[PDB]
Amino acid sequence: SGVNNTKKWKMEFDTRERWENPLMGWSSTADPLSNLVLTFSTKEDAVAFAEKNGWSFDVEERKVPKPKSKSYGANFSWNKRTRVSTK
Amino acid sequence: GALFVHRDTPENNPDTPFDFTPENYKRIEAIVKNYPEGHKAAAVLPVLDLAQRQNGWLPISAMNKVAEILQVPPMRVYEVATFYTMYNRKPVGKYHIQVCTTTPCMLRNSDSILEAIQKKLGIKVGETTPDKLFTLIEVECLGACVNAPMVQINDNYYEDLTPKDIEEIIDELKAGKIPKPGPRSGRFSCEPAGGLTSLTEPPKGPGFGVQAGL
Amino acid sequence: SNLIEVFVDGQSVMVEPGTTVLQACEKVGMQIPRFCYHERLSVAGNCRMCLVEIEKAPKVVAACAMPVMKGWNILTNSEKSKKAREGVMEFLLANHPLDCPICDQGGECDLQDQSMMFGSDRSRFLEGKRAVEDKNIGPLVKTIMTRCIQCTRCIRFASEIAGVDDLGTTGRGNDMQVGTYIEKMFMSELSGNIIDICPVGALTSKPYAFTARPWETRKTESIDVMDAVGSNIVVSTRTGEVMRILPRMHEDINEEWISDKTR
Amino acid sequence: PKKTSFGSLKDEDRIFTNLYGRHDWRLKGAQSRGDWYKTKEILLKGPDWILGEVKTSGLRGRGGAGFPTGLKWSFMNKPSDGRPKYLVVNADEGEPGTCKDREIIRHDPHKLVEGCLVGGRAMGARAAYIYIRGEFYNEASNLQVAIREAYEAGLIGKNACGSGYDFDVFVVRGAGAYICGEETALIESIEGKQGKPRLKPPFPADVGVFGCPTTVANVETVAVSPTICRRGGAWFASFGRERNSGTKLFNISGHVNHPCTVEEEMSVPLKELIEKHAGGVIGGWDNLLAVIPGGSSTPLIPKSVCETVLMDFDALVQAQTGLGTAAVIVMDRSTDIVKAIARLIEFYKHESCGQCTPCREGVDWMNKVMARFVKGDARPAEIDSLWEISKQIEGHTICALGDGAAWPVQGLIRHFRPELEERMQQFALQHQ
Amino acid sequence: EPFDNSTYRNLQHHEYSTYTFLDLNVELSKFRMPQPSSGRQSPRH
Ligand SMILES: Cc1cc2nc3c(=O)[nH]c(=O)nc-3n(C[C@H](O)[C@H](O)[C@H](O)COP(=O)(O)O)c2cc1C
Ligand code: SF4
Ligand code: SF4
Ligand code: SF4
Ligand code: FES
Ligand code: FES
Ligand SMILES: [K+]
Repeated sequence: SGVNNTKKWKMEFDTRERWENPLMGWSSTADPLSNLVLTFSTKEDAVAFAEKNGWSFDVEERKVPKPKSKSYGANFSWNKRTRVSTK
Repeated sequence: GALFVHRDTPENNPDTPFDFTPENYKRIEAIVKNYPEGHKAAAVLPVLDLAQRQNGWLPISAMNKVAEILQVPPMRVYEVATFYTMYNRKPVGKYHIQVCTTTPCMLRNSDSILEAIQKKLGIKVGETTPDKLFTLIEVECLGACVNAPMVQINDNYYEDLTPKDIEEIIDELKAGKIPKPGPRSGRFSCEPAGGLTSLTEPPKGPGFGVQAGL
Repeated sequence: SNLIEVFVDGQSVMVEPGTTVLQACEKVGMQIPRFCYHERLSVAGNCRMCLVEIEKAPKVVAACAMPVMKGWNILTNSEKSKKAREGVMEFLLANHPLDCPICDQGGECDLQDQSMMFGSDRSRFLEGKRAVEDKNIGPLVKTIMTRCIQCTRCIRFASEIAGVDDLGTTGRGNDMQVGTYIEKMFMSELSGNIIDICPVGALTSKPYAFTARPWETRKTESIDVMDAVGSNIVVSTRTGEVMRILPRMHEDINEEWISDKTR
Repeated sequence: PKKTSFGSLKDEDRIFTNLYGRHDWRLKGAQSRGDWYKTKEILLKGPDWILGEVKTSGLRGRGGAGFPTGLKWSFMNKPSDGRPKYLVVNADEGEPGTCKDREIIRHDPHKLVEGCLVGGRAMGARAAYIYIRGEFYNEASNLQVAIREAYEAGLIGKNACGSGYDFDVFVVRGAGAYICGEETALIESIEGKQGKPRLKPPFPADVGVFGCPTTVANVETVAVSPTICRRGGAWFASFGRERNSGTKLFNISGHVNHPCTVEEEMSVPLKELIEKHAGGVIGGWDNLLAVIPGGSSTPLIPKSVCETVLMDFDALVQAQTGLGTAAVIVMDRSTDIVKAIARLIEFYKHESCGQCTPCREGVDWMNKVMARFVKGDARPAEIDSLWEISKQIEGHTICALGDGAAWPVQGLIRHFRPELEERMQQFALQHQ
Repeated sequence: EPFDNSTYRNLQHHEYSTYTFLDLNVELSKFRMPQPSSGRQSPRH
């Protein structure tokens, strides 16, 4: 339920081939850049970071929580069906 | 019996043949009419009470049958049954002994009463007689704490009750005769034992202290 | 317009009338500790960890169900508010079994994270612990009721979200056994999401049981293709394979729920 | 004007003149006492009169709430919102020490139901939903016959007491609990639900049951309403001190020679009630070690503080306790105060509904640590530890049972502290 | 008629059958006003 992760921007890459080591069943990987993510407060700096080294670039807009119209008396109604069946 | 999960036993199973006698449908329809339509879940309490006064317990079959006759999901029936005290899901031995054990009663030594029906009847707390007459449980206050340690037998309680008073109460009880409920001593309902103090002069007439039109 | 004015530990903020204290806190960025309230799952008010003291209060208000009005300074970091959180959490944690090494919730458990942020650093318990008998409601989600803290988040989820009335809290006192009382099964098409709403390891996925731990699971963002709904989901990958699938936050498509087939 | 010598309640001063059921408890004796008279007039006078009469009456919360009922009955007195208004009488009486309403329900139910209808006019309700206790089966049938003789006579029902008023009164016999004693868990018991204290707001006033406005009152509080509205609220308010206006059916029990639920003049020192009306206590004033003042939730009071204090709401509050339901329980030196509240706190654990964690977890934790206290299996710092958690569950609970559990142990800690230390000293000494 | 001091007139509490509360319950339906309607007869409807 905590949200102290939905507040920054990251710099994740595309995953590449991950094969098992013949001896010990590792995850030998030839992608040097796979295990690297940056942290950006806002977004246009994150993109401003993106083009200055010229990486293939796309974004995703922040899925902001819509305001949930909460209530407690709705669970005890007279006509509306929001009467809770257990408490 | 201290088991809030239901074991599917061959006797108490959803296949157990529970139903209502012709009078009950008049009784349970009297339950539903007492409340406004739209919210008739209120009847889950007295309908389950009706089964208490017919089967002597609440088999899982009774709760399941209550579900559709109440137009409620079966679990809401279980929740009502499992919480409240004498909604017993387990067979009981004819007469249910509810000895009042809470502090005001034990202060006048409910343990003497508890020891009295313990040794005389010969079964431990929460158990039943070998041939199903008595079941003693150490209940708390039912609402008569002023009197001596209480015993609530089935539906009729016995107050102002002494350990010597308890053995004679169950003396006739095992013979089938029910004793008079209420305070067992000379106290009738709530007057002091050493003579009544209040309620001396006749009550005032019908209507007093008129405030003009009133 | 009609947005009533109110303070939050100092700074003031306008807010729609009828809004509860919790929903007024995050307007500035306050995630007040909660354990029985989900923003899209009714309002319970039983965990009492949302308890925050209002200004000039004689008693701590339950931020979940208290509608706020004019001039109520939310005393978030107040001593009493932290005192209320400290006491109420130790009560939750009191009967909690010592299963963190063996519980899959370890590493992503709200009970663990809360105790790190808003919690003590030792124990004052010197008694035994409650032992709730386990249940069985399907092969898709495990049931360990000793770890439960009776947040009742499941029974609301079944009642409204899943539309099925098969969860409840039988018993009394310390003996709040949340389950089905009778032997029953729970395979609603959204019954798989019952895992995520559970703040503890009481409900966990049998297929994912004892397979991975949260810190190693690299996360990726993808879509559901089991159904034409195209639900947004996050795929867990560790050491080069997939273990479990979680629904993503998308109010339009899936909210935070996915079908059992997808999970 | 101010009769500081409060006491010696007269029979007319007892609004329940048949609370003992000595004379005809049925409808045939009710109108003889003064019931069912002039009621037609007071209903036709309008709701403001009962509100006006109860203002000078000053009848406070007699169910342990300790709130002036004149305000609460007028709290929700608003024009019709479409949703019908209802009434509820808190006939639970599950406290270990509450018996007066049990006597009232068994012997004086007609003035109770009349109180519902005269009150129902005040709050504009159309039906009463008194929650009679399930264990009270015999007295349940007692007010159903009281229900019977009143409905066909026009006193209650359609044209309630002949005033163009459709107020009714329904009965819900319980199935056993104390949590349903509090109104917020009481309502769910009627509302086809297991007893769970509802969170306020929404309050019972604006929306009580099935989503409609409802009023919750203690049995006597509505029962005294027609009596105070007939003879005069100021006469009722004469009894007791400021905001202690009125009398109370004191529930004398415990180590007392003649326990009796006596409707006696209220705001009176306990020395008078134990001796004059209860015929002394077991062993006298010397014998008694402490007394439960007015209820199990109210912390017990020892002889050191209860040597002079008057049994009134205000003096009880400053006595670090409450008068509550006037459930006075006497207890002597022979009984141990720890074993006394041991059974009391065990009963609290046997009741808690488990909704909010402080009551669900703390009370059981209280039971385990206090069980050690009976023998003495705790170090001296545990009393402070027990005090700490007692403050932790105080007020933090959804309902008042959680603090209702804090007060008795809190009072025991502050009063018999050396007793705990020496009992623990004997524990380690005998088990060295 | 004269005021009594040692007479209990509540013998009915002793002589109440098992269904006595139900016996009065089934038959006070005559004095019943039309119960309020919720716009529907159940909150799952
Ligand atoms: C645990 C608990 C038990 C209660 N039991 C009762 C009861 O048995 N009878 C009662 O009248 N009030 C009881 N109350 C008080 C009610 O919550 C409520 O304050 C009361 O019915 C108000 O009555 P009044 O409106 O006449 O003042 C209880 C409260 C608590 C917290
Ligand atoms: S649910 Fe959380 S606190 Fe409980 S055992 Fe699992 S990780 Fe530990
Ligand atoms: S099992 Fe989980 S979701 Fe269900 S009540 Fe317990 S903690 Fe809440
Ligand atoms: S204090 Fe909390 S757990 Fe106890 S009865 Fe009240 S709501 Fe239930
Ligand atoms: S003390 Fe015996 S009934 Fe409460
Ligand atoms: S959020 Fe208020 S109690 Fe869980
Ligand atoms: K979980």
